[PDB]
Amino acid sequence: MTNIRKSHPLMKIVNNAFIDLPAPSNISSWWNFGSLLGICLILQILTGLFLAMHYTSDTTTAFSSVTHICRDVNYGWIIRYMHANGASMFFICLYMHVGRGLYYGSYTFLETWNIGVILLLTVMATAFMGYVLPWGQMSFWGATVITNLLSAIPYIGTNLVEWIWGGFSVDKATLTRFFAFHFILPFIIMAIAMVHLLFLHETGSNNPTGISSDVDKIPFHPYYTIKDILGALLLILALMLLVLFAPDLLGDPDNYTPANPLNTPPHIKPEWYFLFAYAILRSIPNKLGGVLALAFSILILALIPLLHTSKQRSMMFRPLSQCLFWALVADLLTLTWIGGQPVEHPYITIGQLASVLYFLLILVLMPTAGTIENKLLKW
Amino acid sequence: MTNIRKSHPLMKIVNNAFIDLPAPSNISSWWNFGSLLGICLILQILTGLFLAMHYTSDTTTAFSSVTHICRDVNYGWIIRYMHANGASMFFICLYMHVGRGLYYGSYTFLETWNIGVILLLTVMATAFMGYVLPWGQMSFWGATVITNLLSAIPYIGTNLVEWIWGGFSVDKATLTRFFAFHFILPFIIMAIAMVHLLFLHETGSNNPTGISSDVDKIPFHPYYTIKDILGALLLILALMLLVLFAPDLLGDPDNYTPANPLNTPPHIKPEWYFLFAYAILRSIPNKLGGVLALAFSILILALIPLLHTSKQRSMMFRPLSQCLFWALVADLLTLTWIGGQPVEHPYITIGQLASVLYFLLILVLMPTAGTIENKLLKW
Amino acid sequence: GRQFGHLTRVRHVITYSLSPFEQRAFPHYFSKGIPNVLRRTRACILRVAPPFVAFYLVYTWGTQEFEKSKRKNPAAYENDR
Amino acid sequence: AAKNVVSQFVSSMSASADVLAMSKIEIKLSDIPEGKNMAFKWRGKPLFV
Amino acid sequence: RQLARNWVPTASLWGAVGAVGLVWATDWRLILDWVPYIN
Amino acid sequence: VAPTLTARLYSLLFRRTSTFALTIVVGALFFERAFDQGADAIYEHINEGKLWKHIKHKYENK
Amino acid sequence: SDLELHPPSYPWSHRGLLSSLDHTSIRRGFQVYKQVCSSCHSMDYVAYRHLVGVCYTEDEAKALAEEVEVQDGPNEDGEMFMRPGKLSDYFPKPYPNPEAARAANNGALPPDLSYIVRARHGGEDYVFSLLTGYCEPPTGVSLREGLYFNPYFPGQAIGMAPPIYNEVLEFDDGTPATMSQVAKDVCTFLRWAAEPEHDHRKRMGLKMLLMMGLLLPLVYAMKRHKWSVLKSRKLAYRPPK
Ligand code: HEC
Ligand code: HEM
Ligand code: HEM
Ligand code: HEM
Ligand code: HEM
Ligand code: FES
Repeated sequence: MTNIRKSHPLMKIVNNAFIDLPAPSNISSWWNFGSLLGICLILQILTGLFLAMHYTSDTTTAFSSVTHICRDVNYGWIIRYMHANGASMFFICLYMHVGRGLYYGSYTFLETWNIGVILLLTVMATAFMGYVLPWGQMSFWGATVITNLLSAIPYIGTNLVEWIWGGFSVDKATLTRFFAFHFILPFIIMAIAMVHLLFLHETGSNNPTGISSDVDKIPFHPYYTIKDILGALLLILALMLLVLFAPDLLGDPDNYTPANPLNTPPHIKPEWYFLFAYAILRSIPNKLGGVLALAFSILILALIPLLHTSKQRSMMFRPLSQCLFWALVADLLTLTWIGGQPVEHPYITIGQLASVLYFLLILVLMPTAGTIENKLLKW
Repeated sequence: MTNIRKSHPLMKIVNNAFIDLPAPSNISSWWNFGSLLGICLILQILTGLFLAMHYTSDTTTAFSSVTHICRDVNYGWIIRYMHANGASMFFICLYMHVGRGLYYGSYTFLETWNIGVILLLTVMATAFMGYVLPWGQMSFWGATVITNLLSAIPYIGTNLVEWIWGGFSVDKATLTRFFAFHFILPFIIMAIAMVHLLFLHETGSNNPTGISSDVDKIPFHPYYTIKDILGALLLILALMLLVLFAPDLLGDPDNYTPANPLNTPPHIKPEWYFLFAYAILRSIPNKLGGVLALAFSILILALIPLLHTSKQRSMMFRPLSQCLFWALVADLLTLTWIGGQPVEHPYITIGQLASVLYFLLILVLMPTAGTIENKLLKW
Repeated sequence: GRQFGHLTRVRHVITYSLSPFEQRAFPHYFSKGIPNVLRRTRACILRVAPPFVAFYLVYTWGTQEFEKSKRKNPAAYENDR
Repeated sequence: AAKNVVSQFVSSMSASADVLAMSKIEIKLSDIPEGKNMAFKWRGKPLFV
Repeated sequence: RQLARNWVPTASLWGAVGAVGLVWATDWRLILDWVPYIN
Repeated sequence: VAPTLTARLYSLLFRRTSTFALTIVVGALFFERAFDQGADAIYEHINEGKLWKHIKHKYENK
Repeated sequence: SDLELHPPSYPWSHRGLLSSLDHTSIRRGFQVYKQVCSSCHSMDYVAYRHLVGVCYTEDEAKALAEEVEVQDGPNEDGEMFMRPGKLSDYFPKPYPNPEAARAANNGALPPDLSYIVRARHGGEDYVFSLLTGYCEPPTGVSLREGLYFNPYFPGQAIGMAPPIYNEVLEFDDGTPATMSQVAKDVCTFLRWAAEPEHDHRKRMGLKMLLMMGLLLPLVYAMKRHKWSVLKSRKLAYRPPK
C-alpha cells in the first residue's frame, strides 16, 4: 500500500467497507432493494426538512399552514407531494426487502435478522405519527382509535393512555408532542441502519442458490455500483410518474376537512399499507385478546429462525416449500382488501377465515413442509 | 480470547476503543474536560428535548408559550433553567478545553486539531440561533444586528441577507427557520464528535511534560473512569448551585419584554461568552474591514500549527513562552469587559489598543519567543 | 496493531506495589500535604500574578477616568459661561 | 436534471409570494396637501408623510 | 527544479472549466444573449 | 481515407480528460438553451386559445 | 346504506394527460361565485392575487377588488381599513361566526368551498351532476321542509335550495346563461382553486418525459457495457488428473 490514498486519512479505510467488499457473482435484481431503501430514506430527510421550515405546530395554526404551503410558497406544492408519496414508495420497497429475506432463506443470519425486525418496527411508528400532523379529519379520529385502543391493559391501562395524551383527549398538547417526535425519530433509524449494515460485512451477502459462494467473488466498485444507480433511476419515475400526473391516487384518504370532534366520518381507515394489520383486529370479538394478535402479528417474524426445518437454505429448490409461500402472498393481499371493506356479514366471516389461515401457514405448514422433503430425497 | 465476551457481537470490540485504550500515567485534572464536554452535550439534548414538546414556533404564540412553561407545567421551571444555564456551563468547559490545547502544545496533532476548529465553529452557531427562539426584546434586535451586519459583502451582500430573512425583516418566517435549525443541528455536532475522537485513538493522548510516554501506560477502565465520574460530579453542583439558588445571575440579559420593532433598548449586547468577539468589531471604524477581523478572529487558531517555532513541545518548560501566554489571558478577559461597556472615549481608545496587542501576541511575539530559547540552550 | 503488546522495549526495570487494602486512603494527608501545596504554589505565582494585576489597575483607573468625564458636567466647563 | 431541482429547493427558502405582495404597498395619491398631510406604514414602521 | 510540465496546460483548462461552470452554475448578467436568452 | 467523425472527435476531445470534462459543460450549456425553448411550443401548440398567452390578446392594453 | 349513485365520468377539457384548463370559461366561473355562492358558502383560502391565471390584468383586478371589501377600519386607529388597498385581502365571509352561519341556515352548516373538490369523493363530477339532479320525491317518501330530495347527496335530503334556473345571470362575455352552461363553468372554477399549480405542473410532466427518454436506454447501454466482460466468461477444467 505505497502512496495508496486509501490509508492516509484513516476514515477512508473505513470507506473500503464498500468499494472492495467482495460480493457473489450471480445476484438477481431483487437484491437492489438494499440501496433503494437508503435513498428513499435520504430523500425523505431533506424533503422532510424543507417542509418543517414552513410548518407550524398548533391546534389553531397547523391546518392553515399546510394550506399556506400548497398555495403561496414557490415550488411549495412539489415538496409536500414528494414527502407524502415518498412514504408509500418507501414501504413498497420495504416489504420486498423482507420478501427476499424469506424466500431465499437469508434469515439464517441470526443477528442481522433481528436488528432487521426492530428497524422495521420503528418505521411503522414514525410513518404513523407524521400522519397525524396535518390535523385533518382522518388524522383526528384515526388518532383516537389507535391510541385509545391501548387502554386494553388490565390495570395501568387507564392511566398509561391519559399520560400520552397529556389530558383527557386529543387536544393541543397531544399534537405538539407528535411533531417533536416525528421530527427527531428518523435520525435514530439512520443510527441503527449503520449498525444493521455492520454485522453483514462479516459474513458477506447470501446468494440466490443458497450455496456458500466462497470460490466466486467480485469487486463491488465497477459492477454493482452501476446496477444500483440503474436501480436508483427507475425509482424516480415510479416516484415522479405518481407524484406528478396523479397526485391523489395513492393518496387514498379523501379528507382535508378541519377536524371537528363532534362530527364523525362514516368510514374510517388508516392509509393503505397499514390496513391488513388493522384488519386482523376486527376479527377478534374479545377486546384484550384482540390487541395481542396485532402485537403478535409482526413479532412472529423474530421466531422464524427457530423454524428452519430442512437441510438446504433456499426455497428455490423446494417446490412444496415454494408452493405454500405464494398462498401466503395472496393471503396478505386478501387481508388488505378485507379491512378496506365495511363490517357486513359477507365480509365478516371471510376475515375470520383468512386470519387463522395466515398463522396456520407460517406456524404449522411451512415448518412441516421441510420435514417431508428431507424424507423424500433420502437425506 | 477464549470465550471472552468482547468478541462475540463485533460491536463490543469497537467498544474496546475505550476500556483498554492505553493512556499516560501522569495526567492533570485539566484533561477531565475531555469528558465534561460530552456530558454537558448529552444533558442538553434530553433537556433540550422536553422543552420542545411544549414549545411552539409562531410570532403570535412563541412568547406566550414560554410563559406557559414556567407557570403551568409540573416541574416546568427546572428544565428551562437547566437548558439555558446548561449552555453557559457548556462554554466555560469548552474554552478550557482549548486552553489545555495550547499550553501543552497538543496542537502538534495536526488533523485532530483542525476538526477541533470546525467543531467549535459550529457550536457558536447553534448556541446563537436558539437564543433567538424566546422572541424577547433582546432576541429581536440582537437578531437584526448580527445578520444585517453581513450585508458588508460588496455585491451579493444585499441579496444574500434578504434570502435568509425570507423577506425584508425579521418577521415570521425568519423565526420558524431558526427553530428547525436549532433543533436538528446539535445532532451533526454529535456526528462530528465521533469523528473528532477517532484520529485520536491512533496516536493516543499527549501528556503534561510533552514527552513521548511510550514506556509508561495504564488501562483506562479501573483508573480514569472513576476520575471522570468524580469530574462528572463536580459539574452538577456547579450546574445546580447556579441554576437553583441564583437563576438569573449568569442570565445577565434582563429583557423579557415582548419584542416591539418600534422601541429600541438603550443598551444591546449578546450574552456574555460572545462579547469579546463583538468587542473586536466596534474597534474598526471601516465597516467591511471590520467584519473580516471578526471572521479572522477565530480562524487564526487553524494557523497556529505552522508557528511551532521550537524544539520542545510543552510550554511547561519555557518560562518566556509561558510568560507571554498569561498576558494573552488577561488580554481576552479585558476584551470581555470592554465590549460590555458603552462607547465613550475612555473605553473607545482602550479597545483599539487591546485589539492590536491581541494579534501581536499570537502572531508575532510567541513565534519569536521560541526562537530565542533555542539559541539560549545552545540547541 | 494491538495496543499493549508491541508498545516499546524496556529492560531491567523492576516495580513493587501493595494491595489497596494493606495501605491507607490518606498517608498523612494534612501533615505531609500542606507544605507540598506551598512550595508548588510559589513556583508559578511569580509567573502568573503580574499580568492580572495590570488588568485590575486598568479596570479601576478606567472607571474613575470614565466617571469624571460624564458625571461632572461643570468640571472642565463650569456653569459660568 | 441537476441544476433545476437544486434551484427548485433553494427557491423555496428565498421568498414567499405572500410577503412579497406586502412589500411597498403605500402608493400615496391622497395625503392632505400643504404642510400637514397625513400618513402611512410601509415596511413595519410608520411616522409621517 | 522547476519544470512545470503539461500540468500547466492541464491546470489552465481546469481553471477555465469551473469559470464557465459558475456562469452556467448561476445566472446573473445572464450574459450577452448569444443564442437564445429569454427577455 | 479520412478518419470517421468519431476517429477525429476522440483524438481532439475525449483524449485529454480536461477537454473531456470541459466539453460536457458547454454541451449542457447550449443544450438547455435550445432544449427548453422547444418543449414549450410543443406543449403550447397543444393548448390553443386555452391560455391568456393567446387569450390575453382579447383584453390586454384594453 | 342509501344507495350512492356515482357520477358518470364526463369528458373534461383538462381530463387528458397534457390537457390544460380553459381560462376563458373560468372568468365566468368566478363571476358566478361573486353572484350566488356569496350568500352562504365562503372561501377563506384565496386572495385577490389571481392576476393572470384567470387572465384578469392587474389593473382590472384592482378595480375588481376595490369594490368588494371590507368593513370598518376605525377601531381606535387599530384595525384593517375600508377598500382593501392592494389585492392582499382574502375573500370576505358572509358570516362572522359558525353560529351566525348555522342560524340562518336552519341548523344546516354550509361547508367551505375552497378545496371541496378534492374533499368529497368522486371528483368534480360529483358537484356538477349534483347541482344538475333534482328529482321529484318517489311515492311513499317524506322530507323536512328545507330538505329537498336529491339522489346523489348521501342522505338524499338537502337544505340547499336549488340555486340554478335557466339564466340566473348575465355574463361578462354575454354567452347565453344556461342551467347546463352556467353549472359547468363553475365546476371548472373550483377545480382551479383546489390546485392553483395545475396548469403549471404538467409542463414538467411533459418536460421530464422528454428528458427521461434519453437516460434509461443510455444508462442501460452502460450497464451491459461493463458487465459484458462477465457474460463473456469461458471456463475449462484442465486437471493434471
Ligand atoms: C340558499 C343559500 C345557498 C346558496 C345560494 C348556495 N348554497 Fe350551496 N348549500 C347551501 C347550504 C346551507 C348547503 C349545505 C346544506 C346541507 O348540507 O344540508 C349547501 C350545499 C352545498 C354543497 C354540498 C355541501 C355538502 O354537504 O356536501 C355544495 C358543494 C354547495 N352547496 C355549493 C354551492 C354552489 C356551487 C352554489 C352556487 C350555485 C351554492 N352552493 C349556492 C346553501 C347555499
Ligand atoms: C423515514 C422518514 C420519514 C417518514 C416515513 C415520514 C413520513 C411522513 C408522513 C407519512 C407524513 C404525513 C404525510 C402528509 O401529511 O402528507 C409526514 C409529514 C411530515 N414530515 Fe415526515 N417523514 C419522514 C421524515 C421526516 C423528516 C426527517 C422530517 C423533518 C426534517 C419530517 C417532517 C415532516 C413534517 C413537518 C411533516 C408535516 C408536513 C406534512 O405532513 O404535510 N419528516 N412525514
Ligand atoms: C430502513 C430499513 C432497512 C434498511 C435501510 C436496510 C438496508 C439494508 C441494506 C443496505 C442491506 C445490504 C443490501 C442487502 O443485503 O440487501 C440489508 C441487508 C439485509 N437486511 Fe436490511 N434494510 C432495512 C430493513 C430490513 C428489515 C426490516 C429486515 C428484516 C426484518 C432486514 C433484513 C435484512 C437482511 C436479512 C439483509 C441481508 C440479506 C442478504 O444479505 O441476502 N432489513 N439491509
Ligand atoms: C449543543 C446543544 C444545544 C445548545 C448549545 C442549546 C442552546 C440553547 C440555548 C442557548 C437556548 C436559549 C436559552 C433560553 O432561551 O433560555 C436554547 C433554547 C432551546 N433549545 Fe437548545 N440547545 C441545544 C440543544 C437543543 C436540543 C437538542 C433541542 C431539542 C431537542 C433544543 C431545543 C431548544 C428549544 C426548543 C429551545 C427554546 C426553549 C427556550 O429557549 O426556552 N436545544 N437552546
Ligand atoms: C463539542 C466539542 C468537543 C468535544 C465533544 C471534544 C471532545 C474531546 C474528547 C472527549 C477528547 C479526548 C479527551 C481529551 O483528549 O481531552 C478530545 C481531545 C481533543 N480535542 Fe476535543 N472536544 C471538543 C472540542 C474541541 C475543540 C474545539 C478543539 C480545538 C479547537 C479540540 C481539540 C482537541 C484536542 C487537541 C484534543 C487532544 C488533546 C490531547 O490528547 O492532549 N476539541 N476532545
Ligand atoms: S449598525 Fe447601526 S449601530 Fe452599528
